[PDB]
Amino acid sequence: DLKLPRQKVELVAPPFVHAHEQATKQGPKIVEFKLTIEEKKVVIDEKGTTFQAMTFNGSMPGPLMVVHEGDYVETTLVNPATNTMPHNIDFHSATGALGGGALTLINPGEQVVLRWKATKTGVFVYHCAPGGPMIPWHVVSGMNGAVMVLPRDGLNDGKGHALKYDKVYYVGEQDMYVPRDEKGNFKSYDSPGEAFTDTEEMMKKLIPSHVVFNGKVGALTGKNALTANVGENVLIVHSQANRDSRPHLIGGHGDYVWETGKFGNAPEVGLETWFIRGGSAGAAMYKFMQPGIYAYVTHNLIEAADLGATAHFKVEGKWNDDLMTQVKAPAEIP
Amino acid sequence: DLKLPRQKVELVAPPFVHAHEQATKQGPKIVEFKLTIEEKKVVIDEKGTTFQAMTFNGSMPGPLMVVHEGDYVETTLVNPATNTMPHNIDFHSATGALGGGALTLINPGEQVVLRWKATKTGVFVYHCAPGGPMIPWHVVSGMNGAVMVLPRDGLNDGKGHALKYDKVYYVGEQDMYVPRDEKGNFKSYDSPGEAFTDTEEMMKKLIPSHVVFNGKVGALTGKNALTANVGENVLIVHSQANRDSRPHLIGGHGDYVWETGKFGNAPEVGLETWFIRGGSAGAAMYKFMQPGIYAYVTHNLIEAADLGATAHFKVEGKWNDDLMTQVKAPAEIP
Amino acid sequence: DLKLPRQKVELVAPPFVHAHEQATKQGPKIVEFKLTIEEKKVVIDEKGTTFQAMTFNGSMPGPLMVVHEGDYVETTLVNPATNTMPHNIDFHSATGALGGGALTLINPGEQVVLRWKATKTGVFVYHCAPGGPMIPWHVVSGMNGAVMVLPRDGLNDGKGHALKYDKVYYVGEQDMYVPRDEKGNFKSYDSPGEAFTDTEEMMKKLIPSHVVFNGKVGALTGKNALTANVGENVLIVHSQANRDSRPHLIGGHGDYVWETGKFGNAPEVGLETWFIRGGSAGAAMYKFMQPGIYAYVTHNLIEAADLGATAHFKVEGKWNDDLMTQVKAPAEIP
Ligand SMILES: OC[C@H]1O[C@@](CO)(O[C@H]2O[C@H](CO)[C@@H](O)[C@H](O)[C@H]2O)[C@@H](O)[C@@H]1O
Ligand SMILES: OC[C@H]1O[C@@](CO)(O[C@H]2O[C@H](CO)[C@@H](O)[C@H](O)[C@H]2O)[C@@H](O)[C@@H]1O
Ligand SMILES: OC[C@H]1O[C@@](CO)(O[C@H]2O[C@H](CO)[C@@H](O)[C@H](O)[C@H]2O)[C@@H](O)[C@@H]1O
Ligand SMILES: O=N[O-]
Ligand SMILES: O=N[O-]
Ligand SMILES: O=N[O-]
Ligand SMILES: O=N[O-]
Ligand SMILES: O=N[O-]
Ligand SMILES: O=N[O-]
Ligand SMILES: [Cu+2]
Ligand SMILES: [Cu+2]
Ligand SMILES: [Cu+2]
Ligand SMILES: [Cu+2]
Ligand SMILES: [Cu+2]
Ligand SMILES: [Cu+2]
Repeated sequence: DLKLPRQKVELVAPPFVHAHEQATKQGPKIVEFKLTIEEKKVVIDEKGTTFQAMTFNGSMPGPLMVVHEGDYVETTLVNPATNTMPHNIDFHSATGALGGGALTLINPGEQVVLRWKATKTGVFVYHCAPGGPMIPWHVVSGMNGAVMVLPRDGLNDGKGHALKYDKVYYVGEQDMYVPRDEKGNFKSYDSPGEAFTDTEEMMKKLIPSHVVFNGKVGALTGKNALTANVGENVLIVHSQANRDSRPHLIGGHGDYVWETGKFGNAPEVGLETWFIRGGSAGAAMYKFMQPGIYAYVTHNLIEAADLGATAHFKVEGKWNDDLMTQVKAPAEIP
Repeated sequence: DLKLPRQKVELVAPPFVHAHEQATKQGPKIVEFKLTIEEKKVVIDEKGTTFQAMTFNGSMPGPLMVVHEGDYVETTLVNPATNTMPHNIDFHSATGALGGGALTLINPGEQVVLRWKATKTGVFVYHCAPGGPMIPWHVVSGMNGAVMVLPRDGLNDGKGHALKYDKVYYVGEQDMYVPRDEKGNFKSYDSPGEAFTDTEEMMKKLIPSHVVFNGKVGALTGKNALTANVGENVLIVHSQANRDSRPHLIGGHGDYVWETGKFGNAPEVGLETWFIRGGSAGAAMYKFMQPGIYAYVTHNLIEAADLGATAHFKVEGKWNDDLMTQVKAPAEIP
Repeated sequence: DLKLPRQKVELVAPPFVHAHEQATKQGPKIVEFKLTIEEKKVVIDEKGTTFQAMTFNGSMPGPLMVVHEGDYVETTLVNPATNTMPHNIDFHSATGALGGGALTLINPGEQVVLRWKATKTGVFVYHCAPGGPMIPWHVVSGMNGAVMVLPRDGLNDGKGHALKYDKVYYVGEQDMYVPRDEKGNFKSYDSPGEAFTDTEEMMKKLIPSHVVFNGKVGALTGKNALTANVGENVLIVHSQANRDSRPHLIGGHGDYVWETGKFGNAPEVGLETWFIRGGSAGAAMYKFMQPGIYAYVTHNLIEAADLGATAHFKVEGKWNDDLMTQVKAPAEIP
């Protein structure tokens, strides 16, 4: 029935984002994506704690999907026989059928194809939601990502001016609930099913053991620091499918911020810290003015420094002494 | 002194809302309401857990009161002799005397009459606040509701256009603190006074045992699902008198949202999830586009699925395959 | 290199704010501040619980610094030899070097001088951030305050009209983590270092033992209540460097509120309760209409009434019976 051009996208692992246009002269298309679910035991911290993860495409978060307003998003969801549980997908960008969840429940060995029209602009969470108590469990096990639906004219500041990013990163934040044994050590489990009873008991107490970006403590640091140059405008998409977060770029700002994540609303300007409601994605852009290391955190600093929720940027360029200078280096008090 | 027409309102139990006009040609009136406090032991979950509730008019939340800007709200608060505690009422819509609390403290066997002028538009919490540590206790025992103060011209989108709802529902969310015994079972108590010591100890640890809509797990489901038809614009007022919430309509959106709840501010558009600050009411309107079941949740999914905070909508009408379609039903992977 | 006039400021302890202009005819200056770090054991509640505090200038919060857009803020940070730990300072208002933290690490016996240009308007947190797990620890030990960067034309409502406050107060909210012994009593420690292991274990569980304004339960009450008169427009700056808060003026409103705290954005109007994201400052102004006592709280009422987070205003003037009146005093039910 729907006679539009088809375009395939090759998804890439976070924090990177598949190539796309901001402003476009294309009209509506059917944009084709494939997500393959993977249940796997992973390491989540530098001490070697393990975790029974459930993922879209092998990553936490799932990859960022990018389309334009009025596109149709056609997703093939694949649940290989090597998995143990049923799964589905719910897109907060989509209208009807519990976001798609009611049309995409697949057992191991099955796949399904869902199409939805991208009628709402912004960044949006997608997540698994099989039913009942399985809903939180699959989400906090890692089965969540985001989609970005851009205006065809690209982003604007609300005030007729264009807002073009030089690069975009997707930071997915994951609250994790790893039980401890009597000794106080984190437990390991042989299967997601075996982790379930202890994990649910902990979940209901609402305090995570770990809060991480890109699936692990330190994931977005070292060789895998985010990067920029002085003068570059960087868009940072941040999602949290279950729990609030308060992003902050240490040493920078949010020049233009859509904390509720929806481009029909003008961005706020000049923020220190913004707020991502659990169950949402938001976005912030910043033009870097100074070189050096930045930390990108949730500004519950206990979560940031002690539970895992810190990324770094390494920024190249020339130091600006007008903006900041060390007038007198540390010295003995006179 | 005040020579205005008087109008009585017959309050109705949530989630329903007493009949009212949006835009009105009436001028200011004295609008008369009566609230009768009821302390009662209630069942809060499907397992039969009991709870020492304290309520306005017998319900959690208390009923929604609806007036227009510049009306005078005259409330008779009644504390029958069958109750055990003093109570009062604080309206966040009102100016002075701790919202009215300092003028409405009544012992069992007493009533009081308070009038306040509705100078601020929006949805607002009202709650009991007797003094000191009793304040949180009475609120988290159920003594809270909301009032809506509409502009005389009805609602608008900020952008000169009218926003008329076909129906309004009031979802009051309640964080509850039910202690457990050594065995791990929820405790039952013979009186609110007897529940107090254990309940306060738990309260101070800040983690609820239950988070419910309309006073009980599953209250707004089954026969008591909320309803709509495709094409209907529904306003959802959400309050939380003590703790944050993040509402989300699964399969829908917030087309126009006042998350801080105040109509002097333009609504935001096209939200996935919004945020109700503890101690406030907010409001979201959505025009339904697809039939079927929706879930309305707080998008801490642990709270939603495991602690009680899920409502349903059942929506009638014609499925829209342009907006969403199952291109290929579940099938074996090729 | 920088040839501008220099102006010294004498900082004053919170909740008060050093004298400053709103609108100004001055051009950019170098504004000179000195902060001297003090580690000290303090009493935090009316029961005599003690706490190993770490402070800027001896207070929790640190003092409010006020400048105008385009000023250069030159801070001498002093860490006397009587302290035990290294410290630094990070300004969320500043651009580069982790907000200044990477240029201001000083051992006991040292001082440092940092200058930053005030390119972003609003209220902003400043805090210590030595590195790693020390970051949260120093912040939740009290090492945080705020700076306000005003437009040179003063504040406006977004809608070309000026917003002039008659007085400003700074309310700094502190989440504190005091461990308990087996008996259930709060522990006391001989040094910050000795408090660290128990305090970190508690911190990671994310639930504070105390949430206070101005460093202690009841600090902003009694003789130290905030004050106003009917007709006065009061600006309330609220900061929280680590954890969310939801301010509310009981019996009043936020007439104009910048909850994200940044003056490049128009204020919202007529709020009941607003939201301060952990890691930020916000500001609300209210013109008092009624005399009497008000409470200023976070509207998690458990935190407010039971954990410490209540201030009072005592307001002088004439009661307005049009806005509110007790129509019938408490009486026996007919
Ligand atoms: O940034 C969105 C915000 O900007 C306004 C103008 O104040 O509208 C701009 O953005 C719309 C969505 O991209 C465009 O359709 C419109 O043409 C453009 O002016 C606001 O209406 C909107 O909330
Ligand atoms: O929706 C409120 C928002 O709309 C504006 C226009 O942008 O004002 C409209 O709403 C006011 C309150 O109902 C009316 O008094 C006004 O006439 C109407 O234009 C904004 O000023 C306001 O924040
Ligand atoms: O209150 C800030 C808000 O107001 C607007 C006008 O709607 O701009 C005013 O404030 C700016 C910052 O102080 C001034 O530069 C400007 O001249 C004045 O109109 C908005 O643009 C801004 O977001
Ligand atoms: O799943 N390991 O690459
Ligand atoms: O800005 N530091 O958390
Ligand atoms: O109070 N029972 O209907
Ligand atoms: O949209 N589901 O939580
Ligand atoms: O430090 N005592 O004043
Ligand atoms: O308005 N009282 O919390
Ligand atoms: Cu799943
Ligand atoms: Cu969801
Ligand atoms: Cu009561
Ligand atoms: Cu209140
Ligand atoms: Cu320090
Ligand atoms: Cu910070």
